[PDB]
Amino acid sequence: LPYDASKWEFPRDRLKLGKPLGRQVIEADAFGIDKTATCRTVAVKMLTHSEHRALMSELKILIHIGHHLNVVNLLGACTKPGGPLMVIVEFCKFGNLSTYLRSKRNEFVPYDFLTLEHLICYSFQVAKGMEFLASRKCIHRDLAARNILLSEKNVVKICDFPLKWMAPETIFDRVYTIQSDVWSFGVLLWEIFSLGASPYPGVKIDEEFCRRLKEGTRMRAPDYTTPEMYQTMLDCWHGEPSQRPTFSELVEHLGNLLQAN
Ligand SMILES: CCS(=O)(=O)c1ccc(OC)c(Nc2ncc(-c3cccc(-c4ccccn4)c3)o2)c1
Repeated sequence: LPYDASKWEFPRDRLKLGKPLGRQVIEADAFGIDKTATCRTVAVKMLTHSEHRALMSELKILIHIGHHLNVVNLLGACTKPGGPLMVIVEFCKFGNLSTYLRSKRNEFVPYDFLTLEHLICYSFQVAKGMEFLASRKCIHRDLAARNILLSEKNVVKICDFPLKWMAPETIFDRVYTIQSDVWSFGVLLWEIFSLGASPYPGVKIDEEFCRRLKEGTRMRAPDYTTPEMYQTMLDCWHGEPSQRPTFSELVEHLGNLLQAN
């Protein structure tokens, strides 16, 4: 796929590497990455042919997908010979949503505390992010609170780059579709309104779990849910993928719940 260096290429000498974020992804300070005379903290993914290929692929897909507030956006890349391949994306200061919500378990009240407004807001933003990804004809496949990051001003962003999150048709037919992401989104909702719990608490994930799931067994309401939010989870977990809401419908609906809240 093409790479427009004019548009995306960023000088390696304007990146100052910092602390690692994981397995390599590092914090860095980038000067002028948005064309203003500012220093900004960014996240850098860096590096076999196989692996060079995988990272370039990721870069070209981020370019193909393009920009939305509720995804972790591409900012630039260092691809020119004479240094490591580096893919530069937005840095999300508060880390992943699951770990963050767990840390606020004692700092939550329904109405620096989290509130229902915050949880419904995060839910709404992820749905908008997914509506966007669907319109670019993407499928996420691993839509989970650990893959949502929290940035400043309560902006949440989907990482675009586990049987407990999988739709029944995905387990039983290896099917990943956008409607199977809607199922996962329901599990993500549960994660939000449990403030970062693991889904299916105490339940062993075996052939019996899968059986009960195909049969219609579902998680009970999590501790901090509204009844409207639990109903939405049940809707996302419809056994017939075509009877699940679409992401556009979830955006409209969560927007109404948010606006009403
Ligand atoms: C790396 C684990 S994390 O996603 O929870 C995380 C932890 C701390 C963070 O900041 C203090 C962030 N912030 C962040 N901004 C961007 C990214 C990012 C971008 C691409 C890949 C990864 C990554 C690296 C290793 C494992 C999972 N994701 C993170 O992480 C994320």
